[PDB]
Amino acid sequence: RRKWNKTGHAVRAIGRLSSLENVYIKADKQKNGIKANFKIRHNIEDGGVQLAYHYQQNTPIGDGPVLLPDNHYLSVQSKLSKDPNEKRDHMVLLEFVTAAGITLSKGEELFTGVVPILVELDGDVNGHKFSVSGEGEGDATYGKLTLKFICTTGKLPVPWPTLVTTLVQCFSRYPDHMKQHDFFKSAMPEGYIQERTIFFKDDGNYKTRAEVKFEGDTLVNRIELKGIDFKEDGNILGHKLEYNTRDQLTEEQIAEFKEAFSLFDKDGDGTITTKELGTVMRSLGQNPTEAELQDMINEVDADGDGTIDFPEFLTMMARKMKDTDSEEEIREAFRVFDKDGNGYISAAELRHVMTNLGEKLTDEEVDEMIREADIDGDGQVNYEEFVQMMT
Ligand SMILES: [Ca+2]
Ligand SMILES: [Ca+2]
Ligand SMILES: [Ca+2]
Ligand SMILES: [Ca+2]
Repeated sequence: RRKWNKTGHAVRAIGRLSSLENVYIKADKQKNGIKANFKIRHNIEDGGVQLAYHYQQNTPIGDGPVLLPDNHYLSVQSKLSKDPNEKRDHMVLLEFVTAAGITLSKGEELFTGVVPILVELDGDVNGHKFSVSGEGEGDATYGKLTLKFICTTGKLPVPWPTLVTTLVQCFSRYPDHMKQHDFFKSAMPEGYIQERTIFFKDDGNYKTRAEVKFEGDTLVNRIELKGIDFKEDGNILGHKLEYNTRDQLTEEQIAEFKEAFSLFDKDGDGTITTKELGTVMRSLGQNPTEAELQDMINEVDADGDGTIDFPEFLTMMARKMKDTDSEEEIREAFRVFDKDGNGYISAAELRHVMTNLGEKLTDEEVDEMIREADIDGDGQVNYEEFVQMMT
């Protein structure tokens, strides 16, 4: 009955494969560097997302030859926590970062063991000034960082999660077949300039400039930050963003993802191919190209084999649940059922979905599905009811 989940999760899975959530890197030959772009989703404490669109560029500080990558991405897992004995405004951060996106150097040497890190930031957002110091270490063998940041000026005037991207991609793990694409370590020890502009949707933007390089045996990130046009009661200056990661692999949740996974893996081999992804998408009335199938897959394909295997699927859904979708995204999902776009999923509409999905349900079982979802009782599922169902 609560079999909204399987179908909900499959639609949600296609949504993930359809989005662009990683950190995309491209060569910037004119600068002998790289450029990057990506999106960050910040949960709003009471529901919703604050999106932050990043544009990035990096040039080497030295003249030594450096590595210019083919296009690829980094994939980041962050967990933010608090130190229970710390009385200052602070953030504990634990991060894992792995390169992927390409299918199957001398500075790299400096990163084979544990390397100490110092971070220093001065900022100014809407005239509100502040500093942050951070210290910890980096273990590139595993793409790992552990760091503790302190707001050295008192209360931080923006939420800590908005600073995470600004506060050392040289610590990411490149897999063996991609080592030639690691611009970040190749620029070391003398390092690189990293610049960004970061747009918070419906709000202000940050401009950052940082110098990242070895000082002694320590990897140091020194940063200036300027934010303008922030709304005094927006999510940023109003402090309306969640701090807590919310990282809850709830095991009955894993079992829910397995169920969705099986809708796609119809031969039961524990991997999803383009054939299989295509089949599910046509059933739902899309018509992706062979190339789009390869790109969708490549977006979550950690090993580069061209397929989404089961662990890669759990990792992707994990992230899809930790982050909040935008209205546009929840609407697009809704439309997968709302075939005529009137605002209402009718009994007939849900039938057409479930039937085309190969799901063997009766006009009686379909009726039960509506009832489970139909709060207001009109015999249909409207937008809000859909949202409640999907939570
Ligand atoms: Ca399969
Ligand atoms: Ca794979
Ligand atoms: Ca409809
Ligand atoms: Ca209703």
